[PDB]
Amino acid sequence: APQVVDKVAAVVNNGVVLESDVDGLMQSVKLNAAQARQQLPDDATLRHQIMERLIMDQIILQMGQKMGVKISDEQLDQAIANIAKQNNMTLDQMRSRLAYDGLNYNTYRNQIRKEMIISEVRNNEVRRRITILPQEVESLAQQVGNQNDASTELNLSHILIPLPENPTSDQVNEAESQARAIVDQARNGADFGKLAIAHSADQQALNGGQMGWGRIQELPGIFAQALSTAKKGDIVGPIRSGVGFHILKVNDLRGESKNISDAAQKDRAYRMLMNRKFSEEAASWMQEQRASAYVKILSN
Amino acid sequence: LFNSEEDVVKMSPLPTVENQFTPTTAWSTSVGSGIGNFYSNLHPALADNVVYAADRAGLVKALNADDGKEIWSVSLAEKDGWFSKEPALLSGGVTVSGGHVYIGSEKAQVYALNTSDGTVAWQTKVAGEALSRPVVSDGLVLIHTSNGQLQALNEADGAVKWTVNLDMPSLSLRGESAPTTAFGAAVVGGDNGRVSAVLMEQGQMIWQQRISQATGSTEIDRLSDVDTTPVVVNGVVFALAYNGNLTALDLRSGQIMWKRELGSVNDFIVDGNRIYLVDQNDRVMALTIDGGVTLWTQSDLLHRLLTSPVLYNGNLVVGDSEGYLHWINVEDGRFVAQQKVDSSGFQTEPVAADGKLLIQAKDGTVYSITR
Amino acid sequence: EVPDNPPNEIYATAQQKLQDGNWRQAITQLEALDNRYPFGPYSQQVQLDLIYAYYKNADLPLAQAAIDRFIRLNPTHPNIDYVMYMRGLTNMALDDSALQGFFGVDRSDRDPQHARAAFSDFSKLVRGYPNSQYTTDATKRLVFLKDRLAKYEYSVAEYYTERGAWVAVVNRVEGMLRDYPDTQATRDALPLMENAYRQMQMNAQAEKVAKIIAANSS
Amino acid sequence: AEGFVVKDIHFEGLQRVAVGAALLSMPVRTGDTVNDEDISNTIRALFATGNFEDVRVLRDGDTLLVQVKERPTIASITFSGNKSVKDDMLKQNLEASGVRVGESLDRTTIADIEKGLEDFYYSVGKYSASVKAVVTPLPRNRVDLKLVFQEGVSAEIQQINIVGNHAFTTDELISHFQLRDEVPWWNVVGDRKYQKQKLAGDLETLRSYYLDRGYARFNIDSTQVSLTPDKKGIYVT
Repeated sequence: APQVVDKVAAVVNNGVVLESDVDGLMQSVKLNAAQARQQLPDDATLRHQIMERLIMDQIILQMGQKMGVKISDEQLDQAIANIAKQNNMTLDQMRSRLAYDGLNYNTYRNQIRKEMIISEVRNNEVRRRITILPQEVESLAQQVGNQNDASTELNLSHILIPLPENPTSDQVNEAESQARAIVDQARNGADFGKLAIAHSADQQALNGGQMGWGRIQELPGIFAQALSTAKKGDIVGPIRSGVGFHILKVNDLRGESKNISDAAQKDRAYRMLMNRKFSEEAASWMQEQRASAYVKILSN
Repeated sequence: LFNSEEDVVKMSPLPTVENQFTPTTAWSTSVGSGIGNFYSNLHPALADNVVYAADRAGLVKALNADDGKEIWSVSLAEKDGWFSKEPALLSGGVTVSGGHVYIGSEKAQVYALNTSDGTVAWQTKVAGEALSRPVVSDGLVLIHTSNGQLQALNEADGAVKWTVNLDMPSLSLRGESAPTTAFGAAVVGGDNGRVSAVLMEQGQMIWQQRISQATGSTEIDRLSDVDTTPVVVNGVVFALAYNGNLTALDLRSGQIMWKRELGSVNDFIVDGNRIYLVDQNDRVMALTIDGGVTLWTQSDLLHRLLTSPVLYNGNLVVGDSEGYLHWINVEDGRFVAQQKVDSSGFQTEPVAADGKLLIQAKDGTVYSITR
Repeated sequence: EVPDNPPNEIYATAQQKLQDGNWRQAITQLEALDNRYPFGPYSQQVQLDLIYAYYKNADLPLAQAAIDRFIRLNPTHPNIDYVMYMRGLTNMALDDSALQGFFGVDRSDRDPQHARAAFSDFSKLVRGYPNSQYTTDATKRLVFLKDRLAKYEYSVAEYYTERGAWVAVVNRVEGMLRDYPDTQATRDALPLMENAYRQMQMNAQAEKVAKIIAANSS
Repeated sequence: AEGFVVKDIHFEGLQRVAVGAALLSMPVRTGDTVNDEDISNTIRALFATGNFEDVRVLRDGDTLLVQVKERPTIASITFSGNKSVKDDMLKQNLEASGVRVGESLDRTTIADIEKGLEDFYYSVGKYSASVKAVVTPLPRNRVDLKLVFQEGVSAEIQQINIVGNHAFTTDELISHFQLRDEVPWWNVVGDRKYQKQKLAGDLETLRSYYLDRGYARFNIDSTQVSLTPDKKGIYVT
């Protein structure tokens, strides 16, 4: 007869996690996986992971409340808009939200608010534990500064179609045909990473054939000659060689007018180093706070 | 009242083993009163077929390695007896580089004696009691003082070149970390739980990573002293903290490569593709250089207060607080032999070099343990 | 030492002992019934009986603690006036001595702290619950306590009159007039104030006090 | 609507808290229009009152059934295993943290009290000591708190070193100290036990000793308290 409506799934310090919130995040991750179910095919492990997610969220929220961080509705305004691709946000966003979960308009904003609170506290503490030495940002940028001899640096990927030491004419023809087909498919908009994974015999095949940033003059002579007139996004044909056919792709390029004789580079090194240290400190803080708190799972 | 009724938590019994070989002591010479009941790093040293040893009182002896015959002996106590002929309180492990013998003292003194005769080549005053083994490299002597100062002294002149200040927690473990040299960079542990790399030219920090976990609030659970010597090989730095993690870091970047949940304050050996480590609970282990995967574990000596291991003749030799030396097969971890050497026990590191194995007992008796 | 019989049997035994007048065993039974079943049908009745037994057993500090606990836990209990009256009785009992009472010693010169506390408690009871059945006895005890406190001030003023500390005497009698104007002790003390004024040669104040005395000769 | 019309609200499990207080703690007063979020807010508020260990809300269609499990009340406090710290000092330490007979058991404070006691044992120098609490459920929603003490062997001061004293000698300076580096064989009334407060008083005594001789510039640059890895060899510098 009686129907269970809601219950406490876990107790976290003075707060609680409700089965309703657990179901809400269940639906959230199910929708996320609907796009690609390979992201989260697990069910029980996913449920426990979400349990831990809500536990950490409650810990962080209680800590932030203790400190006194607060957010106004004015900060909420706009902090959602200009994000949905071309959406007419703050009027059309609300109307579309009615069709998915917007039974009550406030729900969405109350969630957004909460999330911002947690972010602001996390960022505050995690960055407070970070320490950066200039010597470190200098060493990280020194490699690129030395490698910036070229006025333009190219991000490149490569694919190899192999040949034996003593190939036959038929083998050469087959390799050339395969390379030309791959080049045509790439120029037709096919994903270069998938093609490299499927066909490339190079060690970077499983990595999508990505070679990364490089100075053109430091590349193999054939690569330097072929790429002398290449630009971002270009697909270049096969290159014959005693060991097979080589295919090259240009992903991105960078450069500046400053005379490198490094020059306005340590800022980017600072960004990357800060990102890495933030990740490490966040992991260490997310587990320093889980150990130190009181948690009891009553999910039973 | 209760201090006598109070009982310790654990102590393993003596493992029962059969000796596959007969270990014997080639010779044994008394160097004085020894360190005694004071936790110190003072251990012998070997160089050019000579053995150098000392004790807390101040005695320093150079002995013939082949038979232990004394070559010369001096005392570093007060020359003029300014006050009761105060002991030198030698604590820094005896180091031998070039023609100099470097010894640290708990009176914030560092002595450099002459190999040929034992006269004091020079003496320097440091920022605090030198509890670490002096490390000689690039014409500099590195000293890690008790108050978290890493100082570099000129090998010849003896004057302090540069000083790096390291944080010191409220409560720490006795002893300090001896730095390691690699391509002009000194990697040293810290009592706060961080491994830091500095330059030798002027002492400019490079990077500083945290190795500990410190999953606790009270002081004891926050003890994370990196009192071991980091080992550098093929561009990766292996470090290990108390209650912390056995980590591998990038030499240039200081970035964690892999992590493990073992802790200790004794040194560990890194050879080939394996890491022979002694846990803080006196449990020998063997791991992989690639990762924390364990190959074997010997848990028969828990709470025996073992010393740091030494790889002698392909076998891992470890001392014990009761005065026993245990051999272990690296391949399997099985006890291969056991011997009762001394009665006062062992607390300091054994030494293995040039086919010779040396160990100094708590009473100061240096022992040459041959097969 | 108390068996673990069901709650009803324990309560019946405690009631029987209370009726018989054996305070110690009733107290033990009630303590067992209260610390075994902290929040039950017996809680309020057991607490009230414990207060009563502690009072009758001369365990006054325990009675005060129990009264405070009951007042704080049940601020609006219908029988709360009884608890206030019992607190007044306990404080008044702390202001008594049997050995001195036997010899007919007037204890108004001793520490008035407990008398002051009892006066405060009884005044609280009388003002809060004018229609309670303990209001008349509370008023009589308030009158007695006011007289006793005035007699204490009179004793201090008399001693300082003996010592020759005239300013202290004047201040003490002025305090008596401000605090206990209608007691007999103030009437007795008035001539002391006049004498203190006379000794310091302030004849105007002495004349004023003499006029006050004359207007209230009786 | 949604949650249907609430005709009546019934509470279950209430032992100490009056139904009036629980009703006052809920945000909904038979509003007749209750949604799921309102029920969630009601649960959150009820738990925020701090009187319940578990809360559950069920719907009969017309009736809102609030099932709550009140946090157990303390029945008795038991100390076992302690050989040095007396039960009296422990019991007063309990009341400071709210753990007292007749009161409720605040589970979230358990860790706190435990750590506090361990800290005390560390102040005296009894490192490796543990103080673990066991809560056993007694009927009628009660609990018994037993504090299992497992004290180790007290650490003993191995050394007291002063670095930088060129005018006086370490022996003379530490002779006036409360902490003892060593005890003569004839003296059997003192020991080498450690205490933080004694160390602070000792630093003050050293400062006074140096200031009474006219130095007027004596400064304690730092103080390091170390500990042997076996945790029975505390060191002072």
